[PDB]
Amino acid sequence: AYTNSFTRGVYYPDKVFRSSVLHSTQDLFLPFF
Amino acid sequence: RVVVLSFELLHAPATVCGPKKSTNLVKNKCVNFNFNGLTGTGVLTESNKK
Ligand SMILES: *[C@@H]1O[C@H](CO)[C@@H](O)[C@H](O)[C@H]1NC(C)=O
Repeated sequence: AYTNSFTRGVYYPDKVFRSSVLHSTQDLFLPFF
Repeated sequence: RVVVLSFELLHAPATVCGPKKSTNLVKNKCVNFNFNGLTGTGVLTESNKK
């Protein structure tokens, strides 16, 4: 059996607090869907 | 005999700090601060961030 990863597999890339900002990172994440 | 000391520079709560003694903290004044080795100058105020 298989399923569709429904918006999963994203983790906090580091330990820095950020707010009200969009931050771009490249690392090993599970792709959406 | 060789020992290599690998340092993770700061990104998380620090636990291994040098013999430099801490000082008291003064708020709402322009100060030259050093927090866990990260240095800079500015005024420290209370905040409501989490
Ligand atoms: C898993 O992926 C394949 C190819 O993308 C697809 O044909 C299959 O139906 C998927 N599994 C399910 C349960 O949909």
